[PDB]
Amino acid sequence: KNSSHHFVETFNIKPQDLHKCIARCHFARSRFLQILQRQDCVTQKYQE
Amino acid sequence: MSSASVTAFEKEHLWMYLQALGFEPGPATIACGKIVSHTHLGVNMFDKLNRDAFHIISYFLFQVLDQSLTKEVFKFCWPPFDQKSDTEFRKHCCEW
Amino acid sequence: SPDLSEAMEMMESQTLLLTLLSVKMENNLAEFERRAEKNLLIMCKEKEKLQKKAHELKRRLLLSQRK
Amino acid sequence: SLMEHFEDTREKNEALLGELFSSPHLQMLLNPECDPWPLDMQPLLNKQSDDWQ
Repeated sequence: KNSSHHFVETFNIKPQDLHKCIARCHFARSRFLQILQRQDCVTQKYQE
Repeated sequence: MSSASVTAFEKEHLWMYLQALGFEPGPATIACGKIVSHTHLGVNMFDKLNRDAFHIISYFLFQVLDQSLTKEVFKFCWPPFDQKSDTEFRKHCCEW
Repeated sequence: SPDLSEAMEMMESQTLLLTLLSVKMENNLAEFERRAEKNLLIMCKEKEKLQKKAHELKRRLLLSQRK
Repeated sequence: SLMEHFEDTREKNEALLGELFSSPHLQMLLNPECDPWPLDMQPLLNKQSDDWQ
């Protein structure tokens, strides 16, 4: 919803470059950790 | 041992995908109407030639993919049990 | 050791796992914040009503007192 | 090197995905509940439960 739907032309191409794949995986892990801590903080804010 | 590692990764992360996509064993087996105590629920469901589990997960992913298509085509033709019914299911799977 | 290409789909699998996790937690956070905002604003409204009738009770008490 | 960093990243990521899905407590994660309330407050909600939309 909030993100653009343009990822489909990124993931259909056979991966070739190591640096790009490492950076994209690190970005995805950072996004997961970021939304995890934000959901945590929202949960304790709602609780208090 | 590369192929063994590949298929072990495939099995474990198929289980990871299934858990991550909203799976729950017990009531799903109830909807299938099959026993749980003689079923190896978990990571090793497909240790044998497992048909009913493949049926349940296939119908689950198909109704997640398109509920309207599901209650269009499997509404009047949900043939889940017998051999001819399994053949019809396989024909629909092949077409899709 | 596996070759480079199998590692490419290994990391692609990890990225798809992280993306699926992010999307489903986004949807869960959306429904959670909708429910939380609706309930919290309802209890804030009844908080306002409770303090309104409570203030009526204080003013009645102090009025009758200094009479 | 880039090879060692890639292998260590692969190992730590597979360890992370292994430890995330090894617990039965994720039903709270997939379904974030909204119930810290006591038992005497819900009728106040149900009195005007259809007057907010």
